[PDB]
Amino acid sequence: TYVDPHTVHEFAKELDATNISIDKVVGAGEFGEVCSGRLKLPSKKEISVAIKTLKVGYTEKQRRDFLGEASIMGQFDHPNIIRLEGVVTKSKPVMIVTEYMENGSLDSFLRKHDAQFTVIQLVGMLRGIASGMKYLSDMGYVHRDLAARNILINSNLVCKVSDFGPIRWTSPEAIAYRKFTSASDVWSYGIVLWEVMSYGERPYWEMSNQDVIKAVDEGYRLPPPMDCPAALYQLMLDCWQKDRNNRPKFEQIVSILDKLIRNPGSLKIITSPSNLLLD
Ligand SMILES: Nc1ncnc2c1ncn2[C@@H]1O[C@H](COP(=O)(O)OP(=O)(O)NP(=O)(O)O)[C@@H](O)[C@H]1O
Ligand SMILES: [Mg+2]
Repeated sequence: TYVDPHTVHEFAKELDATNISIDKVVGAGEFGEVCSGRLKLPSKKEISVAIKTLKVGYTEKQRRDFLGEASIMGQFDHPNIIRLEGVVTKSKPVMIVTEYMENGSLDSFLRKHDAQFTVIQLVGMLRGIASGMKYLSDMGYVHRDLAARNILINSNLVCKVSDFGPIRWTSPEAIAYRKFTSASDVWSYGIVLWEVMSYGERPYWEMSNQDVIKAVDEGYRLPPPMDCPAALYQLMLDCWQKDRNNRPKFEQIVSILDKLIRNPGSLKIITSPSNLLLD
Protein backbone atom coordinates (compact mmCIF):
# COMPACT_ATOMS: atom_id res chain seq x y z
CA THR A 1 0.00 0.00 0.00
CA TYR A 2 1.05 3.52 -0.94
CA VAL A 3 1.04 6.07 1.91
CA ASP A 4 0.45 9.77 1.21
CA PRO A 5 3.13 12.33 2.18
CA HIS A 6 0.72 15.05 3.37
CA THR A 7 10.13 11.97 5.86
CA VAL A 8 11.86 11.47 2.48
CA HIS A 9 14.32 9.24 4.36
CA GLU A 10 11.55 6.76 5.12
CA PHE A 11 11.53 5.78 1.42
CA ALA A 12 14.77 7.28 0.03
CA LYS A 13 18.44 6.39 0.54
CA GLU A 14 20.69 9.35 1.46
CA LEU A 15 23.51 9.15 -1.11
CA ASP A 16 27.05 10.37 -0.58
CA ALA A 17 27.73 13.09 -3.19
CA THR A 18 31.27 11.72 -3.58
CA ASN A 19 29.62 8.77 -5.38
CA ILE A 20 27.85 11.01 -7.93
CA SER A 21 29.43 12.45 -11.07
CA ILE A 22 27.63 14.82 -13.44
CA ASP A 23 28.00 14.47 -17.21
CA LYS A 24 25.66 16.86 -19.06
CA VAL A 25 22.41 18.83 -18.77
CA VAL A 26 19.51 16.90 -20.37
CA GLY A 27 16.46 18.93 -19.33
CA ALA A 28 14.90 21.60 -17.17
CA GLY A 29 12.44 20.97 -14.38
CA GLU A 30 9.99 22.95 -12.30
CA PHE A 31 12.59 23.06 -9.50
CA GLY A 32 15.96 23.16 -11.33
CA GLU A 33 18.05 21.37 -13.94
CA VAL A 34 18.06 17.73 -14.99
CA CYS A 35 21.37 16.12 -15.96
CA SER A 36 22.77 12.69 -16.75
CA GLY A 37 25.65 11.22 -14.81
CA ARG A 38 26.97 8.22 -12.92
CA LEU A 39 26.42 6.75 -9.46
CA LYS A 40 28.86 4.48 -7.67
CA LEU A 41 26.87 1.97 -5.61
CA PRO A 42 28.01 0.55 -2.21
CA SER A 43 29.11 -2.63 -4.04
CA LYS A 44 31.36 -0.38 -6.24
CA LYS A 45 29.23 -1.03 -9.32
CA GLU A 46 28.83 2.13 -11.42
CA ILE A 47 25.52 2.87 -13.16
CA SER A 48 24.16 5.67 -15.30
CA VAL A 49 21.66 7.94 -13.57
CA ALA A 50 19.55 11.04 -14.08
CA ILE A 51 20.08 13.75 -11.56
CA LYS A 52 17.57 16.53 -10.67
CA THR A 53 18.78 19.49 -8.63
CA LEU A 54 16.89 21.98 -6.50
CA LYS A 55 17.69 25.50 -7.75
CA VAL A 56 19.83 27.75 -5.54
CA GLY A 57 17.70 30.08 -3.36
CA TYR A 58 14.78 27.64 -3.30
CA THR A 59 11.81 28.32 -0.99
CA GLU A 60 10.93 25.86 1.78
CA LYS A 61 7.73 25.02 -0.15
CA GLN A 62 9.79 24.25 -3.27
CA ARG A 63 12.04 21.98 -1.20
CA ARG A 64 9.02 20.09 0.21
CA ASP A 65 7.36 19.74 -3.21
CA PHE A 66 10.66 18.68 -4.77
CA LEU A 67 11.49 16.03 -2.16
CA GLY A 68 7.80 14.95 -2.01
CA GLU A 69 8.28 13.44 -5.48
CA ALA A 70 11.10 11.28 -4.11
CA SER A 71 8.96 10.30 -1.10
CA ILE A 72 6.34 8.98 -3.51
CA MET A 73 8.67 7.38 -6.09
CA GLY A 74 10.69 5.62 -3.38
CA GLN A 75 7.60 3.64 -2.39
CA PHE A 76 7.48 1.77 -5.74
CA ASP A 77 10.01 -0.90 -6.74
CA HIS A 78 8.86 -2.23 -10.13
CA PRO A 79 10.60 -2.71 -13.51
CA ASN A 80 8.10 -0.35 -15.23
CA ILE A 81 8.18 2.43 -12.61
CA ILE A 82 11.17 4.84 -12.62
CA ARG A 83 13.65 3.71 -9.97
CA LEU A 84 14.75 6.10 -7.24
CA GLU A 85 18.44 5.50 -6.54
CA GLY A 86 18.33 8.02 -3.67
CA VAL A 87 18.54 11.64 -2.61
CA VAL A 88 21.15 14.13 -1.45
CA THR A 89 19.85 16.44 1.29
CA LYS A 90 22.77 16.75 3.74
CA SER A 91 24.65 18.84 1.18
CA LYS A 92 23.54 21.38 -1.41
CA PRO A 93 22.45 21.48 -4.15
CA VAL A 94 19.77 19.06 -2.98
CA MET A 95 19.38 16.17 -5.47
CA ILE A 96 17.08 13.36 -6.55
CA VAL A 97 18.87 10.55 -8.40
CA THR A 98 16.94 8.13 -10.63
CA GLU A 99 17.75 5.40 -13.14
CA TYR A 100 18.94 6.79 -16.49
CA MET A 101 16.55 6.42 -19.43
CA GLU A 102 18.60 6.98 -22.59
CA ASN A 103 15.70 7.67 -25.00
CA GLY A 104 14.03 10.27 -22.74
CA SER A 105 10.30 11.11 -22.78
CA LEU A 106 8.18 8.72 -24.85
CA ASP A 107 6.12 11.28 -26.76
CA SER A 108 9.15 13.17 -28.12
CA PHE A 109 10.94 9.85 -28.85
CA LEU A 110 8.05 8.51 -30.94
CA ARG A 111 7.69 11.81 -32.85
CA LYS A 112 11.30 11.36 -34.02
CA HIS A 113 10.46 7.88 -35.33
CA ASP A 114 7.11 8.27 -37.06
CA ALA A 115 5.98 4.89 -38.50
CA GLN A 116 9.42 3.30 -37.84
CA PHE A 117 8.61 0.62 -35.24
CA THR A 118 6.78 -2.65 -35.68
CA VAL A 119 3.33 -3.09 -34.12
CA ILE A 120 4.82 -5.71 -31.74
CA GLN A 121 7.47 -3.20 -30.62
CA LEU A 122 4.74 -0.64 -29.88
CA VAL A 123 2.68 -3.30 -28.02
CA GLY A 124 5.79 -4.10 -25.96
CA MET A 125 6.08 -0.45 -24.90
CA LEU A 126 2.36 -0.33 -24.04
CA ARG A 127 2.50 -3.55 -22.01
CA GLY A 128 5.34 -2.09 -19.91
CA ILE A 129 3.31 1.02 -19.19
CA ALA A 130 0.23 -1.10 -18.29
CA SER A 131 2.29 -3.31 -15.98
CA GLY A 132 3.70 -0.30 -14.14
CA MET A 133 0.16 1.14 -13.82
CA LYS A 134 -1.11 -2.23 -12.52
CA TYR A 135 1.44 -2.02 -9.71
CA LEU A 136 0.63 1.65 -8.89
CA SER A 137 -3.10 0.84 -8.78
CA ASP A 138 -2.37 -2.27 -6.64
CA MET A 139 -0.64 0.14 -4.21
CA GLY A 140 -3.68 2.46 -4.22
CA TYR A 141 -1.80 5.25 -5.96
CA VAL A 142 -3.83 7.25 -8.49
CA HIS A 143 -1.35 8.92 -10.80
CA ARG A 144 -3.69 11.60 -12.28
CA ASP A 145 -1.14 12.75 -14.85
CA LEU A 146 -0.60 9.61 -16.97
CA ALA A 147 0.50 10.86 -20.40
CA ALA A 148 3.11 9.82 -22.97
CA ARG A 149 5.24 12.86 -21.95
CA ASN A 150 5.32 11.37 -18.42
CA ILE A 151 6.66 8.01 -19.52
CA LEU A 152 10.42 7.54 -20.01
CA ILE A 153 11.97 4.98 -22.36
CA ASN A 154 15.43 3.37 -22.07
CA SER A 155 17.99 2.05 -24.56
CA ASN A 156 16.11 -1.30 -24.91
CA LEU A 157 12.77 0.53 -25.45
CA VAL A 158 11.52 -0.40 -21.99
CA CYS A 159 8.92 2.20 -20.88
CA LYS A 160 8.53 3.26 -17.25
CA VAL A 161 6.02 5.51 -15.51
CA SER A 162 7.44 8.82 -14.24
CA ASP A 163 6.10 12.19 -13.02
CA PHE A 164 5.18 11.53 -9.38
CA GLY A 165 4.58 15.26 -8.70
CA PRO A 166 -4.42 18.08 -17.93
CA ILE A 167 -7.84 18.02 -19.62
CA ARG A 168 -6.80 15.98 -22.68
CA TRP A 169 -5.70 13.04 -20.52
CA THR A 170 -8.34 13.28 -17.76
CA SER A 171 -11.54 11.21 -17.59
CA PRO A 172 -14.89 12.99 -17.93
CA GLU A 173 -15.83 12.35 -14.25
CA ALA A 174 -12.43 13.63 -13.03
CA ILE A 175 -12.97 16.80 -15.14
CA ALA A 176 -16.61 17.15 -14.03
CA TYR A 177 -16.14 16.82 -10.25
CA ARG A 178 -12.57 15.71 -9.47
CA LYS A 179 -13.53 12.02 -9.23
CA PHE A 180 -10.01 10.54 -9.51
CA THR A 181 -9.78 6.73 -9.19
CA SER A 182 -7.68 3.98 -10.78
CA ALA A 183 -10.51 3.94 -13.40
CA SER A 184 -9.67 7.53 -14.30
CA ASP A 185 -6.03 6.40 -14.74
CA VAL A 186 -7.36 3.66 -17.09
CA TRP A 187 -9.00 6.47 -19.13
CA SER A 188 -5.61 8.21 -19.25
CA TYR A 189 -3.99 4.93 -20.28
CA GLY A 190 -6.42 4.82 -23.23
CA ILE A 191 -5.12 8.22 -24.26
CA VAL A 192 -1.47 7.03 -23.95
CA LEU A 193 -2.42 4.03 -26.10
CA TRP A 194 -3.63 6.46 -28.75
CA GLU A 195 -0.52 8.62 -28.36
CA VAL A 196 1.73 5.62 -28.88
CA MET A 197 -0.10 4.24 -31.90
CA SER A 198 -0.11 7.82 -33.34
CA TYR A 199 3.65 8.23 -32.77
CA GLY A 200 3.21 11.11 -30.32
CA GLU A 201 0.47 13.09 -32.00
CA ARG A 202 -1.20 15.41 -29.44
CA PRO A 203 -4.52 14.08 -28.11
CA TYR A 204 -7.38 16.22 -29.50
CA TRP A 205 -4.68 18.27 -31.29
CA GLU A 206 -5.22 21.97 -30.40
CA MET A 207 -9.01 21.83 -30.00
CA SER A 208 -10.37 24.40 -27.55
CA ASN A 209 -10.41 22.83 -24.05
CA GLN A 210 -14.14 23.51 -23.72
CA ASP A 211 -14.67 21.55 -26.93
CA VAL A 212 -12.50 18.63 -25.73
CA ILE A 213 -14.70 18.49 -22.62
CA LYS A 214 -18.02 18.82 -24.48
CA ALA A 215 -17.15 16.50 -27.39
CA VAL A 216 -16.01 13.64 -25.11
CA ASP A 217 -19.13 14.13 -22.97
CA GLU A 218 -21.29 13.81 -26.12
CA GLY A 219 -19.70 10.39 -26.86
CA TYR A 220 -17.10 11.54 -29.38
CA ARG A 221 -13.71 9.86 -29.23
CA LEU A 222 -10.30 10.16 -30.83
CA PRO A 223 -10.25 8.38 -34.22
CA PRO A 224 -8.18 5.29 -35.00
CA PRO A 225 -4.52 6.12 -35.70
CA MET A 226 -3.38 5.25 -39.22
CA ASP A 227 -2.89 1.49 -39.70
CA CYS A 228 -4.08 0.87 -36.10
CA PRO A 229 -4.97 -2.76 -35.34
CA ALA A 230 -8.67 -3.26 -34.54
CA ALA A 231 -7.73 -4.95 -31.25
CA LEU A 232 -5.85 -1.84 -30.09
CA TYR A 233 -8.48 0.67 -31.19
CA GLN A 234 -11.11 -1.39 -29.39
CA LEU A 235 -8.93 -1.35 -26.26
CA MET A 236 -8.85 2.46 -26.48
CA LEU A 237 -12.64 2.61 -26.78
CA ASP A 238 -12.91 0.24 -23.80
CA CYS A 239 -10.63 2.48 -21.71
CA TRP A 240 -12.81 5.46 -22.71
CA GLN A 241 -16.16 4.01 -21.58
CA LYS A 242 -18.34 6.79 -20.19
CA ASP A 243 -19.22 4.55 -17.24
CA ARG A 244 -16.01 4.15 -15.21
CA ASN A 245 -17.23 0.81 -13.81
CA ASN A 246 -17.23 -0.56 -17.39
CA ARG A 247 -13.55 0.17 -18.11
CA PRO A 248 -11.04 -2.71 -17.88
CA LYS A 249 -8.78 -2.98 -14.84
CA PHE A 250 -5.07 -2.62 -15.42
CA GLU A 251 -4.59 -6.38 -14.81
CA GLN A 252 -7.04 -6.99 -17.68
CA ILE A 253 -5.18 -4.56 -19.92
CA VAL A 254 -1.88 -6.31 -19.24
CA SER A 255 -3.57 -9.65 -20.03
CA ILE A 256 -5.02 -8.28 -23.31
CA LEU A 257 -1.61 -7.01 -24.43
CA ASP A 258 0.09 -10.27 -23.45
CA LYS A 259 -2.33 -12.14 -25.73
CA LEU A 260 -1.53 -9.74 -28.60
CA ILE A 261 2.21 -10.30 -28.01
CA ARG A 262 1.64 -14.10 -27.95
CA ASN A 263 -0.51 -14.08 -31.08
CA PRO A 264 1.02 -11.27 -33.22
CA GLY A 265 -1.16 -12.34 -36.16
CA SER A 266 -4.11 -10.94 -34.15
CA LEU A 267 -2.76 -7.47 -34.94
CA LYS A 268 -3.15 -7.91 -38.73
CA ILE A 269 -6.87 -6.97 -38.63
CA ILE A 270 -6.72 -3.17 -39.17
CA THR A 271 -9.47 -0.63 -38.40
CA SER A 272 -11.46 1.12 -41.21
CA PRO A 273 -8.00 12.22 -39.57
CA SER A 274 -8.17 15.23 -37.25
CA ASN A 275 -11.88 14.57 -36.71
CA LEU A 276 -13.51 12.83 -33.71
CA LEU A 277 -15.74 9.77 -34.15
CA LEU A 278 -19.10 9.42 -32.40
CA ASP A 279 -18.48 6.42 -30.16
N1 LIG B 1 15.58 9.27 -15.70
C1 LIG B 1 15.86 10.03 -16.79
N2 LIG B 1 16.75 9.66 -17.75
C2 LIG B 1 17.03 10.42 -18.83
N3 LIG B 1 16.44 11.62 -19.05
C3 LIG B 1 15.56 12.11 -18.15
C4 LIG B 1 15.21 11.34 -16.95
N4 LIG B 1 14.31 12.05 -16.25
C5 LIG B 1 14.10 13.19 -16.95
N5 LIG B 1 14.85 13.23 -18.08
C6 LIG B 1 14.91 14.28 -19.14
O1 LIG B 1 14.65 15.58 -18.61
C7 LIG B 1 13.47 16.12 -19.23
C8 LIG B 1 12.64 16.84 -18.20
O2 LIG B 1 12.36 15.94 -17.13
P1 LIG B 1 10.89 15.74 -16.52
O3 LIG B 1 10.96 14.56 -15.59
O4 LIG B 1 9.92 15.71 -17.67
O5 LIG B 1 10.71 17.04 -15.59
P2 LIG B 1 9.58 18.17 -15.82
O6 LIG B 1 9.68 19.07 -14.61
O7 LIG B 1 8.25 17.51 -16.08
N6 LIG B 1 10.09 19.13 -17.18
P3 LIG B 1 9.21 19.19 -18.68
O8 LIG B 1 8.57 17.83 -18.82
O9 LIG B 1 10.25 19.46 -19.72
O10 LIG B 1 8.23 20.33 -18.51
C9 LIG B 1 12.74 14.94 -19.86
O11 LIG B 1 11.98 15.32 -21.00
C10 LIG B 1 13.86 13.99 -20.21
O12 LIG B 1 14.38 14.29 -21.52
MG1 LIG C 1 7.91 16.24 -17.95
